[PDB]
Amino acid sequence: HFIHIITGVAVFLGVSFFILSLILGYSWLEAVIFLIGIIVANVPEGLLA
Amino acid sequence: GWKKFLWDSEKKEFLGRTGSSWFKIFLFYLIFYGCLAGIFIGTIQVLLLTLSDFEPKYQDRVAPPGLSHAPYAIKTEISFSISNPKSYESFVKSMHKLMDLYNESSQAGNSPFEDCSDTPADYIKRGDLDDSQGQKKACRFSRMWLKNCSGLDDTTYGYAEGKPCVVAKLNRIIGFYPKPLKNTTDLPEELQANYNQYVLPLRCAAKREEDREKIGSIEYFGLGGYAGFPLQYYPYYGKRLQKKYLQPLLAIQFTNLTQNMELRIECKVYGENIDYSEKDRFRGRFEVKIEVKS
Amino acid sequence: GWKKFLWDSEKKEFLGRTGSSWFKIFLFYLIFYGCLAGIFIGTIQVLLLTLSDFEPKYQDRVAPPGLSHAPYAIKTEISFSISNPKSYESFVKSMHKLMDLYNESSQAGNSPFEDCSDTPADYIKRGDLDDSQGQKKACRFSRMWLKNCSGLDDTTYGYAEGKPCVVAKLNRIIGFYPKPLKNTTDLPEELQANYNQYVLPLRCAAKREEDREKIGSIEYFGLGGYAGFPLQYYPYYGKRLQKKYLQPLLAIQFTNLTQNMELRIECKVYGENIDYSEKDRFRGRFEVKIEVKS
Amino acid sequence: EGPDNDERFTYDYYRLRVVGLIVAAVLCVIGIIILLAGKC
Amino acid sequence: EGPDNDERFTYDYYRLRVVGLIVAAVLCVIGIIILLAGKC
Amino acid sequence: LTSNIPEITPFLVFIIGNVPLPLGTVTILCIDLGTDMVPAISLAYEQAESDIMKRQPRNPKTDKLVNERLISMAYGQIGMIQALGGFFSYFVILAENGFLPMDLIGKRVRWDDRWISDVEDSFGQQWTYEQRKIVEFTCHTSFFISIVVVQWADLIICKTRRNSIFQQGMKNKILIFGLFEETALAAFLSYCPGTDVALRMYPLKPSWWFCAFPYSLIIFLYDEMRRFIIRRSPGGWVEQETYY
Amino acid sequence: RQLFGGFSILLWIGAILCFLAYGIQAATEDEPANDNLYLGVVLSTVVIV
Ligand SMILES: C=C(/C=C\C[C@@H](O)[C@@H](O)[C@H](O)C/C=C/C=C\[C@@H](O)C[C@@H]1O[C@H](C[C@@H](O)[C@H](O)C[C@H]2O[C@H]([C@H](O)[C@H](O)CC[C@H](O)/C=C/[C@H](C)[C@@H](O)C[C@]3(O)O[C@H](C[C@@H](O)CCCCCCC[C@@]45C[C@@H](C)C[C@@](C)(O4)[C@@H](C[C@@H](C)CCCCC[C@@H](O)[C@H](O)[C@H](O)[C@@H](O)[C@H](O)[C@H]4O[C@H](C[C@H](O)[C@H](O)/C(C)=C/[C@H](O)C[C@@H](C)[C@H](O)C(=O)N/C=C/C(=O)NCCCO)[C@H](O)[C@@H](O)[C@@H]4O)O5)[C@H](O)[C@@H](O)[C@H]3O)C[C@@H](O)[C@@H]2O)[C@@H](O)[C@H](O)[C@H]1O)CC[C@H](O)[C@@H](O)[C@H](O)[C@H](C)C[C@H]1O[C@H](/C=C\[C@@H](O)[C@H](O)C[C@@H]2C[C@@H]3C[C@H](O2)[C@@H](CC[C@H]2O[C@H](CN)C[C@H]2O)O3)[C@@H](O)[C@H](O)[C@H]1O
Ligand SMILES: CCCCCCCC/C=C\CCCCCCCC(=O)OC[C@H](COP(=O)(O)OCC[N+](C)(C)C)OC(=O)CCCCCCC/C=C\CCCCCCCC
Ligand SMILES: CCCCCCCC/C=C\CCCCCCCC(=O)OC[C@H](COP(=O)(O)OCC[N+](C)(C)C)OC(=O)CCCCCCC/C=C\CCCCCCCC
Ligand SMILES: CCCCCCCC/C=C\CCCCCCCC(=O)OC[C@H](COP(=O)(O)OCC[N+](C)(C)C)OC(=O)CCCCCCC/C=C\CCCCCCCC
Ligand SMILES: CCCCCCCC/C=C\CCCCCCCC(=O)OC[C@H](COP(=O)(O)OCC[N+](C)(C)C)OC(=O)CCCCCCC/C=C\CCCCCCCC
Ligand SMILES: CCCCCCCC/C=C\CCCCCCCC(=O)OC[C@H](COP(=O)(O)OCC[N+](C)(C)C)OC(=O)CCCCCCC/C=C\CCCCCCCC
Ligand SMILES: CCCCCCCC/C=C\CCCCCCCC(=O)OC[C@H](COP(=O)(O)OCC[N+](C)(C)C)OC(=O)CCCCCCC/C=C\CCCCCCCC
Ligand SMILES: CC(C)CCC[C@@H](C)[C@H]1CC[C@H]2[C@@H]3CC=C4C[C@@H](O)CC[C@]4(C)[C@H]3CC[C@]12C
Ligand SMILES: CC(C)CCC[C@@H](C)[C@H]1CC[C@H]2[C@@H]3CC=C4C[C@@H](O)CC[C@]4(C)[C@H]3CC[C@]12C
Ligand SMILES: CC(C)CCC[C@@H](C)[C@H]1CC[C@H]2[C@@H]3CC=C4C[C@@H](O)CC[C@]4(C)[C@H]3CC[C@]12C
Ligand SMILES: CC(C)CCC[C@@H](C)[C@H]1CC[C@H]2[C@@H]3CC=C4C[C@@H](O)CC[C@]4(C)[C@H]3CC[C@]12C
Ligand code: NA
Ligand code: NA
Repeated sequence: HFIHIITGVAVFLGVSFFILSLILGYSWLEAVIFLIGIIVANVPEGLLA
Repeated sequence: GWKKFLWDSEKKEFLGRTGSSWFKIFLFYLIFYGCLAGIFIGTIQVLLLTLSDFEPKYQDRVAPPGLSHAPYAIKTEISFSISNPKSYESFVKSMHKLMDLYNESSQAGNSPFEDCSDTPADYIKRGDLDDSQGQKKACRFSRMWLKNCSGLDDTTYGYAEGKPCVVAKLNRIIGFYPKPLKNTTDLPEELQANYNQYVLPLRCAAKREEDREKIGSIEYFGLGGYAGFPLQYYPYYGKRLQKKYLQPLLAIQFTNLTQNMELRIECKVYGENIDYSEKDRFRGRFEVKIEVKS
Repeated sequence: GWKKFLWDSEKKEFLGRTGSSWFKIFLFYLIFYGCLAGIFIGTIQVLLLTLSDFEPKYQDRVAPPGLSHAPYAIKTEISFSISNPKSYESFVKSMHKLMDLYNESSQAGNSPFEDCSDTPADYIKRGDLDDSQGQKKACRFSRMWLKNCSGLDDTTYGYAEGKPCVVAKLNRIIGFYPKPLKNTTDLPEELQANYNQYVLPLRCAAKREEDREKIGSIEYFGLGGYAGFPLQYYPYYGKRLQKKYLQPLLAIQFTNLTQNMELRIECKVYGENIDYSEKDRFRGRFEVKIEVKS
Repeated sequence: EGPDNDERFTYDYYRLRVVGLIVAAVLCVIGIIILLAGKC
Repeated sequence: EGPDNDERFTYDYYRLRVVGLIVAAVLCVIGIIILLAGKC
Repeated sequence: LTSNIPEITPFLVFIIGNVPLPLGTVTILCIDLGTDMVPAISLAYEQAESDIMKRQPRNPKTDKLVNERLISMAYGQIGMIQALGGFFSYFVILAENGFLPMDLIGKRVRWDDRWISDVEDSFGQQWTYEQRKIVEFTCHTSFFISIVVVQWADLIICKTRRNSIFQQGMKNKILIFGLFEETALAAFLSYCPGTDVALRMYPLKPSWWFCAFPYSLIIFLYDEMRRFIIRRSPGGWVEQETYY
Repeated sequence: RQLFGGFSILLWIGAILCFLAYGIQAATEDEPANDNLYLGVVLSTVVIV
């Protein structure tokens, strides 16, 4: 359950970091590279083990 | 010098500096002493936290308990004339101050005072040292129990005709259980008779072997007629958990006292967790100098 | 759920808590993040104090000095067509940006520029690293010294007819004294002729043995006509103590360059406190790929 | 905590004095060693 | 401070590495000793 | 969950504020594998506080493992502090090597360009490409160490949630093992002769190791008081808000 | 499921990409660098452990 919520929070922030990057002039590609990295860094790893 | 040091009008200086300087130094000292005050207050608050409200963290200094008395005698001497009434006033005012707290009017209603055995009994535990069951209940102690020294019949308490009383009291200690000596073959001479286990014995005597003869009849008044303190009034739970608590008292009448002569009377309590000290002359025992000069 | 979690009207809650709760939590976080910000700012101010304004505390990373160049070539390649003018524009714009700082109009008046020997000379010490004698004085460096690459005659600087120039420059280091190699029997082949002690030599060559033949006449332009840097422009006292300071420059014309072929040219400076690195290809030396395809 | 709660009124001052003396002796020794190192 | 002020551009990284390694080895040993004290 | 904040804040200031990258890929992998594996396992082995049986049972409906309070202590309060501690070691390394703080805002665009061998610092010196990359890497290593140093504190405060460590005691041997071993990993990787070429970590000078010390003591003292207030005032504001 | 699950998959990519970065280098540029080869050798060792 928890993991689910966090994932929701993470996906949101990813899209946001996307609009911020383009309002500041990054390359269309750099914004997706950032979305992928941020969502990977917000979801915790190991909890169930 | 005289004028230039007090006030010069070229550099605009008073006592030695100008305006902006006095303002900067005063402002600095105000801010500095404010940081100092705030830090001291914080380090003192953490200490007020650390401790508990129902129990002193260290109880090794007040142990075992002392033995105080009323009246309030300076240098442990009770000297008064049987004729001049303005001689024993300072004593009666004290005795009265002490007994004035055992008035029945104060001990009224069901709370927070409850009736206890009219005869000495055992300990009574009202729980732990918490706030769970609210204010605990303390046993009532009636004035009348003290027979001839109660201020109810002869307000003076005896000082009027050469027969004084001395209300002895045991120092209140939190969680202290009094333990009397057992009936085994080793026990002082005095204590053998009337060995009520539930009573802590108090017995007075003469400091010197000579004074024995000059001291008359020591008549002790107390709970149940015994010369001691009933174990049922223990233990003491502290002010916060037992407000309106009364400690037992023991009256001592020194009847048949020789006239015009200083008598040294030493009173002493007995018990297991009771120990005397050669330095503190009030730990467990006490000394009184009586001289009824008339 | 849907409604109760958003707004209920019995407990007066929004998103889960009531008003006084949101106010207490928000107030706590504001005060907390304020203490955090203040502490970080103080610990950073002590660091801004610790250091000196005229000298970096550590000078082991920028040593020895590098060797940069204009133009600004990406991947160290200078490729341009002699016909299409829109091919060498990115290069000329850079070359011009660099030379635009040596305009005589900027170096005007007595201050803070002073005239120095028209021929290479020795070091010049303008004192210690203090603020005692104010802003120091730096030697003037005229544009015209560079003969065929100055943008004053042929603005393009050569790229127009297959003869490019390369203005080399030594990285500015505070308190760095350049030390050239001595006349002893051990010295590279090239350096023997024109051993002006006061000049730091710069000499370009071909990376591979084959390319030698395909490279034509390397014509160096500099102070006094030598292929080096005059020692008189050292040492450098730093921006704070020597604003409006100009570093020497050396022009290199690669005349007679084979057409339609990539040529790897490696330039290298020589000296005692000069050392190269197999990892940093800009420490002391530099590489350029030139291909004048037409 | 029961009638026999005598521990609540006892303190091991003996061990405290022993440790305090060991420490005092050690600090003093360190002192002499530093003050005289070299005979000057 | 004169032409021969080369010291201002030198650092003894060798000694630093030696000391850092001695310390690392010591801390690691302390660790093993504590983790295994008793064979459990 | 606390180490998440220091690993993400660098990638944020880097993109927004345009400064040189404070934490990289190799260093981040070092943090996850070093301070989060063995210290975490040691916690399982912890003993019981002397309150375990002197406390009421739990209502599963009202009390959950992951509630809105855990994220309050980890992300919000403790995390932000480990982040500031690593940022100090970063600012210090650059200021000493010539790059000051005011001049750092915006140098990224120019910093990350292999071609500008002329990068000018505050004191006016001119830097090449690897000469400035070396200082940046000395910052990655310092950040790393500042993280292990702050972790020391986070781990100590994690042993108990209601009692102090002076009450609970340092009798856990595995947790100690973890403190000494991590410290060793950081000293080893920073000083070994060859990590430069392979992992990209550079030696740390001695005055730098101490930059994270003030932030490590503040975390410990804060949690200690945070607890004193709990023990004294049940059902208060602190227990409603920070007791996880 | 262990070495090839869901979070490790991304790391498996980092390793792939880096190796391709070294090949285009050694095949093209004379005297290349090696930060990519050791990056791959380090990443792979992490997924394995
Ligand atoms: C593995 C990963 C993947 C990759 C890894 C990667 O890194 C590496 O493996 C490398 O790959 C290695 C691989 C190597 C492979 C091979 C190599 O070996 C070999 C060598 O490679 C070399 C290359 C290499 O050297 C390279 O450099 C590598 C780097 O690559 C990336 C580069 O940057 C960049 O790509 C350079 C490449 C090039 O530039 C590409 C350009 C584009 C493709 C394209 O544009 C070019 C071109 O046009 O493409 C054409 C093809 C077209 O069909 C395509 C169609 C386009 C579609 C258009 C639609 C756009 C779009 C899309 C919509 C959705 C939205 C929308 C808004 O935009 C919408 C709007 C529409 C309407 C727009 C329409 C526009 C039209 C455009 C199109 O038409 C086309 O452009 C057009 O057709 C063109 O033809 C035409 O020319 C057009 O030109 C112009 C167009 C414009 O340009 C363009 O449009 C522009 C500008 C748009 C702008 O946005 C506009 C703005 C201004 C804006 O509008 C604006 O004004 N705003 C103004 C605002 C304003 O005023 N405000 C004022 C305010 C007033 O108040 C013109 O305008 C147009 O008109 C015109 O039409 O529609 C076509 O081909 C050509 O045309 C072509 O030219 C970057 C990297 O990838 C890589 O480094 C080669 O050079 C070499 O030759 C080769 O040998 C995952 C990543 C990791 O996960 C992540 O970590 C990641 O690594 C980090 C993020 C990295 C970052 O950090 C690094 C450092 C450390 C990191 O690693 C850390 O790790 C970070 C981490 C991350 C996280 C967080 C944290 O930190 C950590 C925490 C983790 C912890 O927590 C954990 C717990 N779980 C634990 C622990 O792990 O993890 C850094 O080092 C990184 O740098 C950094 O990034
Ligand atoms: C150049 C440097 C040279 C240094 C060489 C040092 C060599 C080592 C020598 C001594 C080391 C420590 C010795 C430990 C023994 C200490 C004796 C002790 O632990 O005694 C404790 C009892 C006290 O009674 P209590 O606690 O029950 O009382 C009741 C307490 N209440 C009132 C609070 C309830 O002792 C008693 O009863 C009986 C006491 C008998 C006499 C003890 C003598 C103590 C005085 C001096 C010796 C320490 C010298 C240290 C030198 C330092 C240099 C500045
Ligand atoms: C169970 C526990 C058992 C523990 C037992 C430990 C026994 C003691 C063993 C070692 C103690 C310390 C040994 C000291 C020698 C270290 C070697 C050294 O000082 O090398 C330094 C030089 C590096 O060159 P440079 O500084 O001039 O470069 C230029 C630097 N720049 C780029 C910044 C300008 O070395 C060189 O050149 C040549 C290097 C040759 C190879 C050196 C090997 C170093 C790698 C591992 C040995 C250390 C193991 C420690 C174990 C700790 C357990 C975690
Ligand atoms: C090279 C690196 C070195 C690192 C050094 C780190 C030093 C530590 C840093 C700060 C220490 C101060 C933190 C004080 C926080 C308050 C702690 C507190 O309030 O604890 C309360 C507890 C009382 O618990 P209780 O009665 O409920 O237990 C009942 C147990 N039952 C239930 C069995 C009866 O008290 C206790 O445990 C008694 C414990 C007393 C400990 C006092 C320590 C303070 C002394 C100096 C502090 C340093 C000051 C400035 C230093 C700058 C240094 C350069
Ligand atoms: C320059 C400034 C730096 C400031 C940086 C801040 C760093 C972090 C700040 C503070 C963290 C350290 C605090 C250490 C706390 C010591 C507390 C202590 O002493 O509480 C005494 C205990 C209690 O005893 P009890 O019998 O009454 O308990 C009865 C327990 N019941 C009731 C369950 C039976 O006694 C015991 O725990 C038994 C004895 C245990 C002795 C432990 C000694 C080791 C402590 C730390 C190890 C160092 C790790 C760092 C590694 C890096 C080194 C390079
Ligand atoms: C617990 C997990 C947490 C962390 C896990 C991290 C995972 C990483 C896994 C593997 C990383 C492997 C790194 C390989 C080490 C270097 C190998 C290498 O590629 O080196 C190349 C260099 C050559 O450089 P160059 O010629 O360009 O230098 C020119 C210098 N100029 C020009 C200034 C003079 O070689 C040299 O310098 C010679 C020096 C050789 C270095 C010897 C050190 C031995 C390395 C590892 C053994 C330690 C294991 C720990 C055992 C603990 C026992 C208790
Ligand atoms: C490099 C620096 C290293 C050292 C840094 C140290 C920083 C840590 C210092 C303090 C820790 C801050 C903890 C924050 C918690 C405060 C929260 C608070 O406000 O909680 C107040 C509670 C009230 O609870 P309640 O149930 O009545 O609320 C009923 C509420 N209703 C009515 C709404 C239901 O408690 C009360 O009011 C009474 C309790 C008040 C406790 C004050 C404790 C002050 C202790 C230390 C501060 C001094 C440090 C000095 C250092 C100088 C450094 C330069
Ligand atoms: C210059 C700086 C470091 C001084 C900071 C002083 C701090 C520690 C002082 C300033 C005002 C103080 C507070 C003033 C009033 C109260 C109310 C009391 O019922 C509990 C303590 C409490 C909450 C004090 C705690 C300590 C406190 C916050
Ligand atoms: C909660 C507590 C401990 C935070 C205290 C923060 C202190 C250290 C902060 C608060 C405001 C800060 C000051 C703000 C402005 C300036 C002016 C600048 O030109 C020098 C530093 C100086 C003088 C700062 C020094 C540090 C300072 C005094
Ligand atoms: C100033 C720095 C460098 C050293 C500080 C040393 C301090 C911490 C030392 C000096 C003297 C020491 C005390 C000496 C004697 C005793 C008595 C013993 O029964 C308990 C410890 C106690 C109370 C010591 C505690 C630590 C102590 C206070
Ligand atoms: C937390 C408490 C109990 C212990 C704190 C230990 C700290 C002070 C220790 C842990 C590791 C140590 C470092 C290990 C290695 C070196 C390299 C050497 O060339 C200078 C000293 C230096 C930089 C040490 C300084 C002290 C140090 C940082
Ligand atoms: Na992780
Ligand atoms: Na983590």
